[PDB]
Amino acid sequence: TTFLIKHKASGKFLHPYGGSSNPANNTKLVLHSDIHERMYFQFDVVDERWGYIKHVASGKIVHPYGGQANPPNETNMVLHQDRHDRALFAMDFFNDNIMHKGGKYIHPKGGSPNPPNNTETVIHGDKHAAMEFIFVSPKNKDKRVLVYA
Amino acid sequence: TTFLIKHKASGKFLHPYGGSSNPANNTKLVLHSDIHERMYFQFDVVDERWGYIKHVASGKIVHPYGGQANPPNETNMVLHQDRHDRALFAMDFFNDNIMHKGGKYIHPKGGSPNPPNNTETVIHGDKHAAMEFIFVSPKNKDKRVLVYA
Ligand SMILES: N[C@@H]1[C@@H](O)[C@@H](O)[C@@H](CO)O[C@@H]1O
Ligand SMILES: N[C@@H]1[C@@H](O)[C@@H](O)[C@@H](CO)O[C@@H]1O
Ligand SMILES: N[C@@H]1[C@@H](O)[C@@H](O)[C@@H](CO)O[C@@H]1O
Ligand SMILES: N[C@@H]1[C@@H](O)[C@@H](O)[C@@H](CO)O[C@@H]1O
Ligand SMILES: N[C@@H]1[C@@H](O)[C@@H](O)[C@@H](CO)O[C@@H]1O
Ligand SMILES: N[C@@H]1[C@@H](O)[C@@H](O)[C@@H](CO)O[C@@H]1O
Repeated sequence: TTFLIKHKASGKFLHPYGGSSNPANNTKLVLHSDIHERMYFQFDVVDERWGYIKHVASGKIVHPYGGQANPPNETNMVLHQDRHDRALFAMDFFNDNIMHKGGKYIHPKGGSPNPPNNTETVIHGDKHAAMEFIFVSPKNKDKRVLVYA
Repeated sequence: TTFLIKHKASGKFLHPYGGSSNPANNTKLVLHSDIHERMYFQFDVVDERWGYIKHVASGKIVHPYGGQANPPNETNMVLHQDRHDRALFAMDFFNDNIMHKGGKYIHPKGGSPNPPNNTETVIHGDKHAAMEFIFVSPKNKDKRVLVYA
């Protein structure tokens, strides 16, 4: 299933910085209001809840920058071609968050519920309304879709 | 994906009472320690998180007894052939519970962490450790499997 990753508090979406159809490794992932094919994602299941968040246009996947098993708070989110266990995430569509295998979540940098376009995303352990994400249809940004298959 | 519905606190599983391959309509669902093909389930997705919990051997699904949209506390869980919105559940594999469309959960009747074999299951709104369920492989009762597949 193809979906948009929507920041629940702002309604902005996860994008590669610059919107490239083939972002370079380590391109940052930001929040931006626009919708287009280069901000479509899919989820590739690896092990029950755990899988890779794949940028459809490039085939690169979401990583914490540096690929640590336990990235510290404020580690930037990026795209990278590599597949390994430090690029594993769970798409928690019940609590509305995205959890890295090490236990921390994807956040807007600085914690704003209404961050401006091109706000970077980072790893952080905290849970609050401004780290919530929902996973929605490219054809209807208010309709949740099932990311697991 | 075929799975066992495992009561987390006790390790017992959801069964039709009597363990038939073809339980009659309105047969109660109970907890029981045995594993066999007549306690296998599948989940048929209807709308994103919402779907039918299907008894594989019979093709009947889990209902609140009487088919309420908002079943009261202590309403019995049963199997029934019918498919409708009052037999929709969500299999919350992050919080480890099974939520009915009306917002309440599947519980062992009385809320014991170690209910005896053949304890009835019911709807109840409370959340606690004795209403948690995990969804496991028929080949490995300790291995969680993805039910949304
Ligand atoms: N035109 C795009 C815009 O839609 C968005 O993807 C943005 C993300 O940084 O990059 C470009 O400016
Ligand atoms: N070794 C890793 C690489 O695989 C990737 O996770 C990358 C993501 O930034 O970080 C490191 O360079
Ligand atoms: N308090 C918030 C924290 O929860 C997290 O959102 C962080 C993300 O950078 O920003 C702030 O420190
Ligand atoms: N033999 C079965 C047992 O395995 C279990 O399914 C039980 C559930 O009530 O019914 C019968 O006793
Ligand atoms: N008419 C309903 C039937 O569809 C089913 O939900 C059943 C479940 O017990 O309750 C009622 O008979
Ligand atoms: N106190 C418990 C309640 O939380 C619920 O588990 C209920 C289920 O029947 O049993 C007991 O009343």
